[PDB]
Amino acid sequence: GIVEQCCASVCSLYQLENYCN
Amino acid sequence: VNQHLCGSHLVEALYLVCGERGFFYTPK
Ligand SMILES: [Cu+2]
Repeated sequence: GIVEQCCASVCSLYQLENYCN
Repeated sequence: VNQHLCGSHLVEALYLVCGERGFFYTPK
């Protein structure tokens, strides 16, 4: 998931919006 | 820009992006 991809790879702030309530 | 975010730095970015809306931090 994103916790994994942001750290092991890279992620965008736009991908991070998926995790907002 | 793309981000390299591990540990507490990811939670910081989630807080920035979501602010008032809140967010779930759900690793595996
Ligand atoms: Cu650090």
